[PDB]
Amino acid sequence: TATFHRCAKDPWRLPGTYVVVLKEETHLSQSERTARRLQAQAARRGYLTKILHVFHGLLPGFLVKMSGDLLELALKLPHVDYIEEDSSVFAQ
Ligand SMILES: [Hg+2]
Ligand SMILES: [Hg+2]
Repeated sequence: TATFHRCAKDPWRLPGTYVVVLKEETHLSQSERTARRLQAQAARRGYLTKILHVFHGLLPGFLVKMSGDLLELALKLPHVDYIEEDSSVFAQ
């Protein structure tokens, strides 16, 4: 059962873009199909989405530009481990 996480430092959050992390052994083909499934389920509900990147090689999953309203839908997708809202990093 998948969980959601966002930056506790509220000025550092970047809402509207989410990293969907799939379970460790998920294959690239499964990541892409999950991403397209999200987009189709979203479109059915009247929501625009953009898949910005599909990850494989370290962590399986994808980066999606979408409204936060779709988060409970996305957490119910096959293979989902967790979802993290994007946030800022800074030169030290
Ligand atoms: Hg953060
Ligand atoms: Hg964060």
